[PDB]
Amino acid sequence: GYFKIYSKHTPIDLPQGFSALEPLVDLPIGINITRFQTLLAL
Amino acid sequence: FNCYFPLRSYSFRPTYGVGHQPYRVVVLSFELLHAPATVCGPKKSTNLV
Repeated sequence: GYFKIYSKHTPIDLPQGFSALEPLVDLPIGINITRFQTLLAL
Repeated sequence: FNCYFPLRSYSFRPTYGVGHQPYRVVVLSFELLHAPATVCGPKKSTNLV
C-alpha cells in the first residue's frame, strides 16, 4: 500500500556510466496497480 | 387511508423535558484496512536531554 518514487536528473542510446537514484516521494496510496501509461505534450 | 408520509417532523420547544430535548449526535466509526493507516493521534514530544 506504499507507492515509492525514486528520481534522478542528469545533464548529458543509454549513456554509459553509474548514477545512484535518491528517493523522492513516498505515498500512502493503498491501491492495486497492475498497468500504466505515459503522457506526452504536442 | 392507510397511506402516510414516512417522515415525521420533530416539534422541539425550549420548555420541554429531558426526554424530548434536542440532542445533537455524532457517531465516529474507525476502520482499518489493508491500506496504511493514516489517521494518527497527536504525539507529545518530550524535551531532549
